[PDB]
Amino acid sequence: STGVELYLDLLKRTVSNFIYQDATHVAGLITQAAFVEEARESGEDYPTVAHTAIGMKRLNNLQHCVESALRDGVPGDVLETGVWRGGACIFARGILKAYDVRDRTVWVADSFQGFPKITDDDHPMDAEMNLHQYNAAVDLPTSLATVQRNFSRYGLLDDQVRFLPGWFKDTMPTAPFERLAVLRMDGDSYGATMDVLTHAYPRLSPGGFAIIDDYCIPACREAVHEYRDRHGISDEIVEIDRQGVYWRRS
Amino acid sequence: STGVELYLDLLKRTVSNFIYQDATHVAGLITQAAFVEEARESGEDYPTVAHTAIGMKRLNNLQHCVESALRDGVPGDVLETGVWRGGACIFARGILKAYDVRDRTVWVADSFQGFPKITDDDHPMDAEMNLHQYNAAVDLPTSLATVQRNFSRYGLLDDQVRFLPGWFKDTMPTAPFERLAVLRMDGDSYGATMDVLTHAYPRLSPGGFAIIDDYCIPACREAVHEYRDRHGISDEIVEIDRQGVYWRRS
Ligand SMILES: Nc1ncnc2c1ncn2[C@@H]1O[C@H](CSCC[C@H](N)C(=O)O)[C@@H](O)[C@H]1O
Ligand SMILES: Nc1ncnc2c1ncn2[C@@H]1O[C@H](CSCC[C@H](N)C(=O)O)[C@@H](O)[C@H]1O
Ligand SMILES: [Mg+2]
Ligand SMILES: [Mg+2]
Repeated sequence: STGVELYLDLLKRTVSNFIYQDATHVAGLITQAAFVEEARESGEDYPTVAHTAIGMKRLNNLQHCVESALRDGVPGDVLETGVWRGGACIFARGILKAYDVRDRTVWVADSFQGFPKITDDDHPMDAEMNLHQYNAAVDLPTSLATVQRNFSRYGLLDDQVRFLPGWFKDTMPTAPFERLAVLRMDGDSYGATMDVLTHAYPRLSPGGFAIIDDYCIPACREAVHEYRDRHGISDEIVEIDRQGVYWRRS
Repeated sequence: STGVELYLDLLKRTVSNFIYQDATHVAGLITQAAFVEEARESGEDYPTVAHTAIGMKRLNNLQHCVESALRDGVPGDVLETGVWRGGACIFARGILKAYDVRDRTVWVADSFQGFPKITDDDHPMDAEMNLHQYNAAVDLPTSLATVQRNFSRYGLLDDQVRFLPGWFKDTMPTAPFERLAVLRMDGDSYGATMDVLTHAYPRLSPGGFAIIDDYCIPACREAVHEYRDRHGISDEIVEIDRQGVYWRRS
């Protein structure tokens, strides 16, 4: 292992807290608080302390996508839509740091207040789930100041990290990036997924990667297929674990 | 920063848990449980979760000693006597890993049971302190299995980590190492300090480093000066923080 490989390996173990192995919140299918290795490996629990919930397999995928973009010269920035405590974006900034990339930015997009209240404008699948009801139960609302604090703890808060605070329907249409190499979608709902596919995906470079964290959620999957059908996109959907998928844009 | 620099910086922040900032035990001079940056920076608190209590200044010192030994070709292994949860030894193994050193071992020596019960044979200053009284209060007893588990969480449990379980009086005289480049002493008491100086210091290479973690403790300091006087050692004692010192062997 090289210095770069050791750093990024440790960074994944740290943002997912394989190091200290924090308890999970009890919610959904998780009925016990105990840390379970298999659950954290595949991002299936609700960490009380860890900076990301996506798990090792999805962290490895993020690494693969960013490294492939760098290797193949795919132009553009990295955007995550739905960041919680910021761990996946911290890792993305770390990847760029490890390779001394100074001309790409990590865009950190969130409401910074959890899921929105449902209204009559919402998709029926989103309204039925009503993910807003779980905001407190899994400690979802996390302020911009707290996320910035978290970046600083790893020594990774700098001018190649830019924040996009607000609802995706407000922030995405005129977000000030020109091109993306990796677009990581992690907002759970039909609405959040469709917001970002509509308004950010057209800026994803050929050869860039589109990651859908929440493909196991029917509402998210619905938006993915509606959007792909609308635009005639047939790029192979590849599974990462039991929840997430990605495709590479041809 | 290079990959090695990034890895070692993160490893120090992780073993001391500047990342998640765990509470301290309320013991000694510490009257509040809250994480205090300045206390963790100088290793002055009693972490509830972190893998080392030595703090950032003493971690930096250990890095300096190991890197200097490597740079100057000082032969030998690294030994820590008194390891608690193993974080300082984990860091030492990480330094060797970062520089792809394959021919040096980190020796991890502890009772794995905390401080010993005081007997009539103990030095009077050790009987007066009775450090055994504090074992449970700061969660000191940490089994060999737990320490091995901790190494494995960082991906650093391999055949270049060797364990010496037992009281130093019993393990040091015939410990199987031949030469040391760094001898890190962290047992607090006159007895632990004298046992290790007596039985391990003669194997410290010229140009090697002797670190005394607990030099602020009068009983420890007495052993240090008694030993140095007996052996005619006049190498400069260099202060690290409010607790620790080191010298480099002529
Ligand atoms: N319509 C919307 N606009 C902006 N943010 C939203 C949103 N719907 C949900 N979110 C945010 O989406 C996130 C879902 S959880 C994200 C997990 C994170 N990627 C990790 O690494 O663990 C939450 O932070 C929530 O506040
Ligand atoms: N005589 C003796 N023999 C063996 N181990 C001893 C000892 N006296 C104390 N110890 C051990 O010395 C350690 C003191 S605390 C060590 C702190 C550790 N270096 C860190 O990085 O935080 C304890 O783990 C205790 O079990
Ligand atoms: Mg998700
Ligand atoms: Mg000590």
